[PDB]
Parts: sequence; structure tokens; C-alpha cells
Amino acid sequence: INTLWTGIKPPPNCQIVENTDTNDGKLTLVLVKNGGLVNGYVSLVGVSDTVNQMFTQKSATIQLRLYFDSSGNLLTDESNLKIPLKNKSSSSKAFMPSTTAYPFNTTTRDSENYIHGICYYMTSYDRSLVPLNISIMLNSRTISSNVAYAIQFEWNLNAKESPESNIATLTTSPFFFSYIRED
Amino acid sequence: INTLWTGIKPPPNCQIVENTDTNDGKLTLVLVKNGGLVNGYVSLVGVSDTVNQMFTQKSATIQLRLYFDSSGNLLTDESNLKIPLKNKSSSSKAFMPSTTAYPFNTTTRDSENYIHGICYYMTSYDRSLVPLNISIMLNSRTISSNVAYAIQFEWNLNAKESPESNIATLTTSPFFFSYIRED
Amino acid sequence: INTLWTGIKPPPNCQIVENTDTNDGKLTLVLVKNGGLVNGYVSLVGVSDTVNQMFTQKSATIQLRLYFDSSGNLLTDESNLKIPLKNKSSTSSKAFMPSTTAYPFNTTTRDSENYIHGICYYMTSYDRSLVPLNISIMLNSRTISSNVAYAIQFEWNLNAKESPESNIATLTTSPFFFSYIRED
Ligand code: NA
Ligand code: NA
Repeated sequence: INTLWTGIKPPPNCQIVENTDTNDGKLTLVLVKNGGLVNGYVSLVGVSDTVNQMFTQKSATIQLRLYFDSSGNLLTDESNLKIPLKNKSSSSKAFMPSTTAYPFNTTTRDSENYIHGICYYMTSYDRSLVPLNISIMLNSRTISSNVAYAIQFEWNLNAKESPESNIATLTTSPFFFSYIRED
Repeated sequence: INTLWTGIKPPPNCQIVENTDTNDGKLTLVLVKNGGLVNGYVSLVGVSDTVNQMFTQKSATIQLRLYFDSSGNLLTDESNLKIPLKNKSSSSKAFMPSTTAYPFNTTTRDSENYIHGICYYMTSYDRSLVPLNISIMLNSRTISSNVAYAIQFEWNLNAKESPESNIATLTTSPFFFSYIRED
Repeated sequence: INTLWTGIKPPPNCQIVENTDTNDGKLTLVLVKNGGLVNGYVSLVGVSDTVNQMFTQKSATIQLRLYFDSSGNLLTDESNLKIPLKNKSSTSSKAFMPSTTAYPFNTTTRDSENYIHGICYYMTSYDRSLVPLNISIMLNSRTISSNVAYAIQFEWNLNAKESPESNIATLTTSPFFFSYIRED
């Protein structure tokens, strides 16, 4: 009982664009209990035409907010992820980011709640690697009384010229991370 | 049984140069089962004069292709790694990259099969850090029907000027990665 | 018992400025036994005014050297970390140490293989711009006492075209993740 995840190769399970009716992204997320940490793995594939045209511009931003109740279960209504996580062979509380290490803030000082790094996009044409700034915010903000934990992923494209000129499957190469886990 | 590796500080065990008669590199590779993922660690040391003069130019590329049969055992003839992996204390299928998450491709779009990142080379003179693009291709391609799994490492040097002007031990700083594992 | 760490959100527990009287930094370090490796997590928060003005310049360097005896216990006098590590569950920490075979103590200057290299980030107080910090971890390689059996050295380097801050601000380094081959 070490793994909390989206399952492998999930059907569209999340909503990237502001007001969309349909899930427009496939989020792959794996969380593994490893002593006092969680080991993490995250990658994203775009589904809708709107998502898959975002890299038609030189800048772009994708944000997925996940909120969990006190039992560590996904709050579907509030979250961008619309399908609950599950165990690999089956109180997901033990997978959650620690509220001590990453507390909810009553001010804008929040630097210690962030993980920062880089993953990559492969262009469709010549297969160039385009850097994407990835930041993960742990807890920090809350939007309702039902929220006990939170994980926010944000990818940023910031290039001198657009990676694509036409529609193409948006993919983000896997990003690896750890954080101090709850209880 | 939770570790599959080359052993610590192995002898020359891999073949970087095409037609070489002798193993010309020491590959250190550690794969650890961690819930639904494998945690990986990989670094390379050059042995032959040819390898240790590659960084005498401003661009260079090193590619190690590992192929495994259906039991997760190294296919020595086909691979660049010439010495089979082993456990830390002594049954390798469970260490392999998942064929569901990283399938073999008959299309051309193998974007989702790649891990990308950066490690570093320390120059012999002032010990300045030179960036190396590292990409790991999981599965995707199979040269032979014996092959059930594959892991490919590729280091790229792409500098404005050559890191060295003479022979010097090629070393790549350890690169860390995870991937979704089989069964 | 798989975790050796500083505890969560520790008090000032290390010394960035060599010759200071008081602990001037909070080091968060987590080491987890994972088969043949240790999985690592490290981040730093500055405490003193001196530390929190370092990023007032365009270049800066922070070095923390940890030394351990043959039992894997912190040598407090020799180290920059002044508070001993402990297990998560509240007599060997040897199994958490960097392998002396994979990362040996040397007698010359050809020790590339003892180094881990990577990047973490500083968030500026002004517009929250991300400033890159070169992080390098040296395993073993060096002794400075008959009692040193293992060593871990963390070094952060700021090297920018202009200074991240113009005034005092809390120095923080975003978490850096690493693995190494562990002892026994
Ligand atoms: Na719920
Ligand atoms: Na709360």
C-alpha cells in the first residue's frame, strides 16, 4: 500500500481551460510513500484542440489545482483533476503534503511551499526540446472549509518564438519530485 | 529484493564506440523498486582513449541501448551494456519500464516515451561545469523479437567551444529519474 | 526505521558564516533508505541578517560540511550542522551514509565521481522571479580528523548578472532532490 495514482494511461481526467464542458487533458500522477517522503512523478498530455494550440504562441501557462479533504480524498468539484486518485492494488492521508512542513499561509510570504524545476516539450516538426518551467505549490492557499491539503502544478512556456505554428499534441516530459509527507 | 544494478564501481562493462573490440566505458546504473515506480541513478565513466577524447570537440553524443527479454534479463549481444545486471543481495521483470505507460511504437510519435534532463561534466583544468543534455527513451523501439523491454540513455554535448583540448577522463555526474514500472 | 533527518521545520541548526557565534540558518535534510540508495531532500532557510543580505550581491556561495563518525553519527564540532540528525520514529545510522566504495576518500585532485550537481531556485521578494542556484553535493572525498568516517558537503552558488535583492530578505533555497549509493 505504497502508491496513490491516476492509473496508467488514463482517459481524459482534468480540465485545463477556464470554462470547458469536457475534460481536455490526461494527467499522469504517481505518488509513492518512501519513508518520511513522498516520491512523485507527473506528466500531462493535451486532449482538446484548444489545449493543443496553446503552444502556437510564444508564452503559455497551464495550472492544475488539486484539493483534498481531511481523509486525503480528492475534492472533485473544486479541483482541476476530475477523477479521484486510487491505490495501485485496491485514508490516503499518509500521501498528503505535511501541513507542518508546508503550512497554509495568512500572508503572501509562501516561498517555502514551492518546488521548482524544468521539464521539456518535444516539437512536432524537427523534434527540438523546449524548456517548460514547472512549479509545484504545496498547501499554502485554501478556497473552502472542506480543504485540508492541496497540490498545485503549474507549467509555463516562455520562449522567444512559438514551439508550433499549428495544432499538435501537447505533452510534458515526466517531472520528478519529493516532499515531506503527512503523519 | 528491491535493487537491480551494475554493482558499485564496476569494471569496463559497456561499449560506446561502434566497432570497438573492448569495453570502453564504465556504466553505473541503479534501479530501485519504489511502489509503482522505479527510482533510477545513472552515471558514466570513460575508459578508452577514444572515449576520453570525445570532449576534445564542441559537440559529442553518447548512446547506450539496453534491451531485455521477457524475464527482464539483459540481452547482451544486442545491447551496449555487455555485463548483465544483478540484485544487491543474492526476477527482474518487476524493474522494467511498463509497456502500458511506455509502449513500443509503430507510429513516429514517441514523445511520451522520453525522459529529459541535464547532468554535468567537470573540466580537467579549472573544474568548470559543462552541461550535458541527457535523454532516456523507454521502450518505443525493438530491433528484434527477443526484445520485451528497452532502456536507452543518450548524453549530448553541445557547447560553443570544446571542454578539453587533450585527453581527459570522461565522467557524467549522476542523473536521477523515475518511471512507471511493469506489473 | 527508514528515515534520518533534521526534523520538520527545525530551529536554527547550522552555521553558514564560519566564524559566527549563533546558528544562522535552518537546514532541512531528509535521508531515506531505498533499497541500495538513499533518497535525499535538502532545503535551506537563512536566519541572521548577514545570511539574508548575501543575495544583495550578484554572486554568493554557501557551504555546509557534514562529518560523521564510524557509527554514522554527526560530528558536531567539525561540522556546519550543529544539531545531530535523528530517526523519524519517536543503534546505527551507518546504513544512511554515502558508500565509501562508490565515493572514496581521495589523496589527489581527480574526484569528479564524488560530486552530484544540479539546480534549485530562489524566489525574489520583489516580483517573485526565479533565480537559479547551482547546487553541488560532494560525498566523502575529504577528511579533516581521525574520527571522520563519512562526509556530505552541500554547496549553493549564486552567479547572476545582477543582484537578486537590493535589501535584506529571507534567504530560501527550493528543495533539491538527490540519490546516492549507500553504505553496507
Ligand atoms: Na472527497
Ligand atoms: Na486547515
